[PDB]
Amino acid sequence: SKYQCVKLNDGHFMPVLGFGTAAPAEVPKSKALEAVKLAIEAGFHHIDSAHVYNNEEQVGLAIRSKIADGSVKREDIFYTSKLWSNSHRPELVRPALERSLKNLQLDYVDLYLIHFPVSVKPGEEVIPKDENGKILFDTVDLCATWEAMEKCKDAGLAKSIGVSNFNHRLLEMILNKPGLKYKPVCNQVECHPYFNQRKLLDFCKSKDIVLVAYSALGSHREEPWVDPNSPVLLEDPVLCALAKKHKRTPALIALRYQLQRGVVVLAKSYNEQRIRQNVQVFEFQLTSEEMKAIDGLNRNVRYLTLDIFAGPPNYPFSDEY
Amino acid sequence: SKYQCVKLNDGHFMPVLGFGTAAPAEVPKSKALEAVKLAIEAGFHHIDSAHVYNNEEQVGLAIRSKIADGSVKREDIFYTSKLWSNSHRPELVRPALERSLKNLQLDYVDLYLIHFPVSVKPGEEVIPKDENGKILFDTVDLCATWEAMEKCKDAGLAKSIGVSNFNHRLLEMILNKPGLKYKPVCNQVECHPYFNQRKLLDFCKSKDIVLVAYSALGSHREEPWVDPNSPVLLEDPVLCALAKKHKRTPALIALRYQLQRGVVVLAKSYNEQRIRQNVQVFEFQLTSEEMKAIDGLNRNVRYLTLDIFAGPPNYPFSDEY
Ligand SMILES: NC(=O)c1ccc[n+]([C@@H]2O[C@H](COP(=O)([O-])OP(=O)(O)OC[C@H]3O[C@@H](n4cnc5c(N)ncnc54)[C@H](OP(=O)(O)O)[C@@H]3O)[C@@H](O)[C@H]2O)c1
Ligand SMILES: NC(=O)c1ccc[n+]([C@@H]2O[C@H](COP(=O)([O-])OP(=O)(O)OC[C@H]3O[C@@H](n4cnc5c(N)ncnc54)[C@H](OP(=O)(O)O)[C@@H]3O)[C@@H](O)[C@H]2O)c1
Ligand SMILES: C[C@]12CC[C@H]3[C@@H](CCC4=CC(=O)CC[C@@]43C)[C@@H]1CC[C@H]2O
Ligand SMILES: C[C@]12CC[C@H]3[C@@H](CCC4=CC(=O)CC[C@@]43C)[C@@H]1CC[C@H]2O
Repeated sequence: SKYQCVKLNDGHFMPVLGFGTAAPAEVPKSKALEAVKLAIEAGFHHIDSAHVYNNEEQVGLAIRSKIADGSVKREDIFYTSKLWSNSHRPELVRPALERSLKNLQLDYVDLYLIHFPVSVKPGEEVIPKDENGKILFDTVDLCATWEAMEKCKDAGLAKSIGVSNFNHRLLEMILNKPGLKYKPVCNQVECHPYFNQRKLLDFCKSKDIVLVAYSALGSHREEPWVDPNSPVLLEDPVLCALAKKHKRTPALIALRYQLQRGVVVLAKSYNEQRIRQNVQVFEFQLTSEEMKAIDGLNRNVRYLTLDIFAGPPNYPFSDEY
Repeated sequence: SKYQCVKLNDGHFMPVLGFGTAAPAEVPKSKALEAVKLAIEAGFHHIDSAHVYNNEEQVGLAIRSKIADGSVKREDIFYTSKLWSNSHRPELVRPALERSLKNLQLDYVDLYLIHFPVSVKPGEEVIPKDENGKILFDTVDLCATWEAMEKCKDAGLAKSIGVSNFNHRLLEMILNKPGLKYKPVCNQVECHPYFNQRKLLDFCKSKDIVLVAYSALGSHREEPWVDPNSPVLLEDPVLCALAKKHKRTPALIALRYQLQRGVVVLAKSYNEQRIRQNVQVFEFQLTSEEMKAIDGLNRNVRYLTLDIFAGPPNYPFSDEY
């Protein structure tokens, strides 16, 4: 019942290694169920999902099954969900959380995040478009969205609340909000050796906000969300060399890198072998020279731009950080 | 319930912040009984002692007391004891552990360490001396001592075993020992901003050995163990400046420093105020720049030379590291 975790700025604890559940559309949802169960069996205690992934029914079932058969206790599973952009309006935040909880059949989520800062029109469609294919953007004061999130925490529906894909300006906007009750516990953003977020990371550290890295292994590289011409992280010569030296894998080196720099890292895999392999990140350590070697791979390569949401002022990736 | 721990190379888990129990000779033993109780209440889950500290009876009482009134469970207390140098002989190791356990009235210790690599003559006196006032050293093959330690772990008397005050050469001696069954899980050594052990730390990381830092706050400065004219760590301008900005203390900066470089840190305090303060190490973080600033304080200042044990082949502090 023991594993590595970090204390959040709201007193709760977050397991430093999380399991990602997002998969491509061409992948059946039944795969999420089997994958999450194998992840729990392997030793993952942190599970990351979201309403927009359209898999919470399956992920929730995996969790309930592992709890129901004695494999794990609810307090030993840290589950994260995310508020999708079609529910940024204050009065729609709690209903969105409650909808996810119903799909999951869980009483609460350990963490609820604002998934993306750009808002879209209310409704069932996650990406609402008009008759001419234009995304239907909505104007919403995120500070108001946050107050609705804070209320979800006070209601016990979400143990901790945080954000995702927020930049320096957006975080400051929340942190400088008059009457702020709860700082976000984290900022889940893309982070790997080719885009190490050094600057944003230091900022988060200075405010005791945990940076949670997604696409830590180089992302799924699926179109039209990621450009195929982008470099392949796991094929990097330095990572391959270090892997050989430590008798590990490029993926493990990339994951250990994050843990040693203070980042909570996610890792998605639907392959039984690789799922069990990623938990090996707690079996070795990198020296200072090796960590510096990895820092040197940084090359401003952002795999997930989500530019279909570019235009509105809240688009997060235009600023330096 | 939950707290920050690191996975050891034998599968067990060690809390990253430990409470030191060594106190000056001119300090009643009852002070340890009270201190440990407060440390446990403050949130310490890792307690560090040793046979040579002559306080295990009290430390044990404090622990069993907190377990008695339900303040904590045995499994949520990581207790460390150390084999003193008068019991390095193979046939004396288990008896020494059993003696510590009897004083503690505990069934097992979570960690048992070889306290210091230089051996002295068997007997009740911990620092036996001859007529001319010289220490009565003994000669013992540390590999034999280690094999005895391994048997203590297999017997269940110690969950994990490690070493303390070992240098590079001595660690390799154990790591390269024929028939090795268990690597040491840690090497507890002096470590702080004025002597950051970067080289030894990296070596340990390369072998997945956790470095545990003692005198992480500049030591007790008690003579004749420590030179009174030595620099005062907690009065360092950089640490003081960083402490001012973060609204903390120089001690907290020095402790946080260790946690972020992958070091498990000990903190001794018999003062209820400073005890509760040290636990605050989990409330903030240091940026890359602040860490670099602390790395710059390194100045080869070793407080505990234990030069009285100099001479034998195993004296550890003569080598570069
Ligand atoms: N909040 C956000 O905006 C956001 C955005 C993107 C992702 N995320 C979260 O982050 C999670 C992970 O990110 P991601 O989906 O971009 O992918 P990722 O973790 O970077 O991994 C990408 C690929 O790595 C492979 N892989 C996993 N372990 C491996 C190993 N040991 N060796 C070699 N390849 C390995 C996987 O393939 P196999 O499955 O075939 O093993 C997977 O397709 C997601 O599932 C989601 O929960 C959040
Ligand atoms: N294995 C070995 O060879 C070895 C050697 C030495 C020590 N150790 C272990 O390491 C533990 C700690 O090391 P240490 O005794 O050298 O001392 P330390 O932890 O470096 O601290 C030295 C002094 O710091 C003071 N202090 C504690 N917290 C403070 C705070 N927040 N602000 C200001 N001052 C503070 C304490 O005074 P107050 O008590 O008055 O608060 C104490 O006398 C020992 O008790 C022992 O368990 C192991
Ligand atoms: C890529 C990411 C996960 C996959 C989704 C995407 C938003 C649009 C989408 C709509 C869907 O119906 C399926 C999933 C997805 C393609 C998300 C933006 C942030 C990240 O979590
Ligand atoms: C300084 C240190 C802790 C205090 C002890 C010392 C060895 C001699 C001693 C004998 C005693 O009866 C009291 C404690 C102490 C003074 C230890 C050597 C390594 C370190 O743990």
